[PDB]
Amino acid sequence: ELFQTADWKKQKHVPVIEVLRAEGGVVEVKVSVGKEIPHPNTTEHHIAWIELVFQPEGSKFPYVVGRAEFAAHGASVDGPNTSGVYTDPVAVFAFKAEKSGKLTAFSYCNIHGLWMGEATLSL
Amino acid sequence: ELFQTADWKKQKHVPVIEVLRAEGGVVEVKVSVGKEIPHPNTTEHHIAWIELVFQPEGSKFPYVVGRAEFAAHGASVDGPNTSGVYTDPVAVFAFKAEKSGKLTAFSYCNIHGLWMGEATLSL
Amino acid sequence: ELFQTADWKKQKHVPVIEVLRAEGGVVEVKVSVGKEIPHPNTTEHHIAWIELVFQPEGSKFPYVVGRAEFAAHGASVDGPNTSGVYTDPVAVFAFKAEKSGKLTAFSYCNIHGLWMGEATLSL
Amino acid sequence: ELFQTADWKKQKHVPVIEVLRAEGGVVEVKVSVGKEIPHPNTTEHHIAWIELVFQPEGSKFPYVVGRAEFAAHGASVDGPNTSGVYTDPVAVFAFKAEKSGKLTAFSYCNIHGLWMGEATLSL
Ligand SMILES: [Fe+2]
Ligand SMILES: [Fe+2]
Ligand SMILES: [Fe+2]
Ligand SMILES: [Fe+2]
Repeated sequence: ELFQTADWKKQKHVPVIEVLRAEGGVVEVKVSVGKEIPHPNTTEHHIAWIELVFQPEGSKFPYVVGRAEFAAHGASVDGPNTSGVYTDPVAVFAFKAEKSGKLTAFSYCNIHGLWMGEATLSL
Repeated sequence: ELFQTADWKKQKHVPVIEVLRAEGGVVEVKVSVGKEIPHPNTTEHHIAWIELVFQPEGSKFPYVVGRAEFAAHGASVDGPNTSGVYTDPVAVFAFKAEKSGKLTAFSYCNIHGLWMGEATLSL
Repeated sequence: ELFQTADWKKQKHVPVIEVLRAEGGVVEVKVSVGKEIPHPNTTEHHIAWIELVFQPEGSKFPYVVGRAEFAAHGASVDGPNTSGVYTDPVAVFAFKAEKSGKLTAFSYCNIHGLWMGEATLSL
Repeated sequence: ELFQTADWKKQKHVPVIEVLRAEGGVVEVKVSVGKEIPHPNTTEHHIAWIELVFQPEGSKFPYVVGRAEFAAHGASVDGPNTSGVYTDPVAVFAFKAEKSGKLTAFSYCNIHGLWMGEATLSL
């Protein structure tokens, strides 16, 4: 499987989903990589993006809610790891949802392949 | 000019930059379109993405911090605006910075073209 | 499983991979959805993107080659399907490969979910 | 202005736009970085994406045609520039247009900032 899954307590690359809030029709879901025990952010090694998917209970198909790209990793004309701008693999998605469902998160490490995390959304 | 810019309290499409935190190298910036006056989110008309660019003081070139795509706008097999899943154009960027610098936000409406906002990052 | 890998009856969603070039490692890969039987492209219903993944023979992890986003679906200030601009779901990924390996392409329809198709690239 | 522009014969960062087809409403646009003078593709220094924008002449607003991400730059578990997979900054955008218009392409280098090129689309 292209999408690797691991315990997030013991494994660095699993994208972790946290349902923070559910206000006025609007859910806010936090997704992060390297939550308890941190992942590197270097020119050579970094998390590039996270994509969040939501499949509502009555739906035949899942929907992509969004995608967060982490594009800065210290590269500059003065050489790798010199720009001082490093983007964290952490994202917050605000979306309107009416019913409950399964949230799926995908993440990509530039040297460690593709990863997946899951959680349930109760409305 | 392709990137339209106006007052954000006065115009729905201007992406608004809010520095939530900026202490000790640990920065968090909130970006949103339609802060004062909400922008619609239907399948036919919606904000599609936000891109954050950051240029540190000593740098000749700007760096892209990140990009947030907002992909769900209610489309489903039951017709447009039927899914109950709508992504709000608000994004949160967490990144490390070593110097202060200038922030630039870009946004896209599928029917109203491209937009821009600016702010300063103080550490 | 989220990624559907088998196409339906009269409806073509499976992303098709065609190798246009493979000369000494200088590769060109075309990916298309609904190549022969066109897939609809309207403001309400359209393919949003294709992502191509490549995993070399000696590699433990796969690498993402690229992603092509198709952003125009006819929406304009005059209403859905009025702008006359529609981006076709076809992409060309140009990359170097030094080894043979596995190609995996992913695509997303806004109302019909996520899809996966595969091919092997031989040098 | 963030988007730098130069002659593309004398500067390898300028995205070069080439109209491959424009027959009866069927447009094909090739955009590429480093047509004349190749740009390096290393883990440390590389072109990340190209975005195509088009404003049909009778339109108040420009439309984003598409966006191409070039994600592989040779990085692997054995260190930078070790994968043998390097994605070339070249993209092909296939789209429907009903009128002629103006094309604008934007591109990004991770250390050299943002770039812009223009061309006219006659149908
Ligand atoms: Fe990693
Ligand atoms: Fe708008
Ligand atoms: Fe579809
Ligand atoms: Fe460069």
